[PDB]
Formats: sequence, C-alpha cells, structure tokens
Amino acid sequence: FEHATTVPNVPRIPYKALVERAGYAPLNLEITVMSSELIPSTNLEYVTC
Amino acid sequence: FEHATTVPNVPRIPYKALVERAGYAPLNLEITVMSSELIPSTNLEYVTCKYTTVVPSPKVKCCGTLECSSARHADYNCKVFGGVYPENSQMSEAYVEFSADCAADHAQAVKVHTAALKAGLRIVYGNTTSMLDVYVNGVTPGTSKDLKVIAGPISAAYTPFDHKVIIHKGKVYNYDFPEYGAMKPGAFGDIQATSLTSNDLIANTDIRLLKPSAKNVHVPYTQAASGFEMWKNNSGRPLQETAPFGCQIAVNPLRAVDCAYGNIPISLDIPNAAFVRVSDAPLVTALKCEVGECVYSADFGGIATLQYSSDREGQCSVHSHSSTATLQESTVHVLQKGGATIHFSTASPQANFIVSLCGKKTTCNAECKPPADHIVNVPHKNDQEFQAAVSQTSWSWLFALFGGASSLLVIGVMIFACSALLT
Repeated sequence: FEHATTVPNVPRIPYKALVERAGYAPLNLEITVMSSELIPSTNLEYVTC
Repeated sequence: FEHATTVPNVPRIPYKALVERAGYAPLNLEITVMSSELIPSTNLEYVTCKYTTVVPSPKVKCCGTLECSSARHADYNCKVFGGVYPENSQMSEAYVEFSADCAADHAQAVKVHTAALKAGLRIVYGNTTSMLDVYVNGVTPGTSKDLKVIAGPISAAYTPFDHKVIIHKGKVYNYDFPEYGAMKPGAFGDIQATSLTSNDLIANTDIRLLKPSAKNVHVPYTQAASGFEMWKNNSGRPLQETAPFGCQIAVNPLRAVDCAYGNIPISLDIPNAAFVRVSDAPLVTALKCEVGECVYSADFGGIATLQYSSDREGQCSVHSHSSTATLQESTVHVLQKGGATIHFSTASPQANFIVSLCGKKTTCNAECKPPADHIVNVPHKNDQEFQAAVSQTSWSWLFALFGGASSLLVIGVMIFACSALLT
C-alpha cells in the first residue's frame, strides 16, 4: 500500500503517522531518522609540507 | 408459490431476494448465474485443404491420333497436342484432388444462425443448496429436487459470431468464404467437398497445360497457387482475441462461453416444504442501524451494525429492498442483545436503503467514499441509477439554484396580478 508523508530532518526525534486502507483498521507508523551523513564530491589539487 | 426477480448477466454473481406470503416468514433466495455458454445452430457446407495436382503418365501414338474424353475428377485439363517428339501424338491430362493429409489440417466453412442460451444457476434458499441449469426462455422449467425455474428472455440479444465463419484447427475467424460452387482461384475455398470422405470434389485452379517441346517425354503445366496457403499467411487474429464481451470460444460443438452483457429475468416456484412460519421467525424490534465505512463499488465495501432487541434466538432472513445496494450472507442468528454486522455493497455515493431483518423494516442512511484502487479483477455487482448517482449536497445546490431562478419569476407574475388588481 502506497503512502507518503514528510519526516522532519532532526535526528532521533520520532514521527507519528496513521496508515489506513479503506476496508481496514488504521495502524501506527513511527518513523525515525537515526543517522544522516552527507558526502561531498572531492578531488585533491596538491599536498603541502 | 412462484416469485420473479432479475439478475444481471455477470457470471457467478449471487442475487439475494425475498419471497414472502401470509403466515410465513419472508424467506431468503440466492440465485447465482454460473458458467453460461450460448450455442448457435450450424451447418458446414465444405471443407478446404491444399491440393496435389495428379499428373499421370501420358498417352502417345506415332501413326494414328487420339481423341480425349471427360471423366469424374476435380478441375480438369486434357489436351491432344500434335506432332511432337520427331505425325506423332500426345495426350496431356491432369487434375487435382485433396492433399496427402486432410484429417489433420483442414478448414471448415460454416454458416451461423441464431443461438440458444444455456445457464448454470446455483440456487440456495433456507438450507437447500441446489445445482441446476436452465435454457433461458420463458417456457422451459429448471427442475431441481423439488423446484421449478423459468429464466425469462434476455433484455438485449447479442452474438459474438457472425453470419459466416471458418473453423481451423482450434480457432474461429470471421471471414466471408465464397459459396458452395462459386469458387474463385487463388483465394480461400478452391477445393470443395461436403465432408472429408465424400465424393464430388469441386475445383478452380487456373491450370493450363502446355505443349511439350524437349528431347524426353514430359507433360508441362502452369497453375495458380494454393489459395488456402495464401490465407494462412494473412489470417488475422481469431475470435478468442477480438470478441466483444470477453467470451471465450470452444469448438467441440462451437459454443461461446462466459459472456457478460445484459440481465436475465428469473422466476422460481418455491417448494411448499421450505416455508418457515412467523412463529418460528424471530421477530426483532428496536432496530438501530449504525453505518461504518461504506466505501462503494468494489465488492463488499460497506460495514453496518445493528443494535437491536429480539424475541428469540435463531437465523433470520436479512434483506435490502432498494436496488441501490444489496447485502450479503442473508441470515443472522440473533441474541437478546446483539450487534451483528452486514456488508453493504452500493455503487452510488448515498447509502440510503431499507433493511428488513425479518421483514421488519428500518433505514440505513450515510454518505459514501470513492475508493482508491483503480482496477479490480472481480466484476461488479450493481448498476448505476440516475437520481441515485448524484450526491445529496449537489442536490441541495441544484435545488437551491433552481429555486433562486424560479421564485423571482413567481414574484414577477404576482406583481402582474397585484398591479392589475390595485390599479
């Protein structure tokens, strides 16, 4: 079943939601973002001593 | 006792219905239209194949000449070519016949007239579950162990077939074959015979004998191609893949199976032994309808509960009367205080219907929600009704706007009357 929400990007703060299909009881949805590294794209020009 | 309803002609869809009379409970009746083919009346004219042109060894004199007569075969030529192989003579004679094997590969050109209407109905009432079938017309009785059923004729006729038809190995094509005896060469139907083993073959092939001119004996000819082979190149796609109502086609007797079109009126003489009385019928008062989801049009997308207060404990006969919705399972074993559930199945945004729990009526009223699932394997179970597929708030807007467009005209003509009376 397809469902779309918006997590806020603050680590280890849980987000609550309901998913329901018409013909079913609703159910819980706790989504957390527990780590977020972001990696830039790098290259090296020179090396100094 | 006999009762009539109608069932939409969609396969294996049960119909819940009440049949009631005095002194008895309104009793349940479930009628499902099972796998229901239709069979048209056929008559083959001819059977076609490839050909092998029999060209036998020739007849040659040297001093005298020859004169050639007719015989009984297919497309002839016979000819009497003159001074050849140096006043010598020759008799070049050639005909066709069926191929080496037409028990396997042979078409059948068939004309198709009107069609019968067999059915498959499963009928459950009370505790009686019966398997039967009925020729759909208003006269033939459909007889289970004690009952009789007549299925009234269809509201609108239909045929997947056409007037003329070709049966190959297994497939069925709509194509206009030439008539028996009117054969055109290089097209379908060059050889013709009334069975696989009957005589009186019939053939045009544009066979043309030619004058031999060589050192050794040969009989030369030229000929149009096998017009059955120039249909197998260019036959389109059969009726299993182009038919208008999803009907498959089987040919041992050429039947068309599992259509979905129209609706069948139906009538059932209920046997007298299956009539539960109003004493045994658990009468229930204080009916309270509590409507849950009602997400419409799919299969059973509506939940309703009933808070009630009974007289007895036993299996009722639950029913909805308005054709905007039908319920399911049709029997509820009641208790002194119960909350049993139904399954509404409407195809309109207005759950606006009347539940008779054991004949005692009450109303379910709620709005409905469109589903979020575009495409479902399972067919529909209701129809659409104008003055029922328009939502109630839209009725309020239309009525208010029409009243706002009419009442001031009423005020104007009353101003005419008032101005005429006062002066």
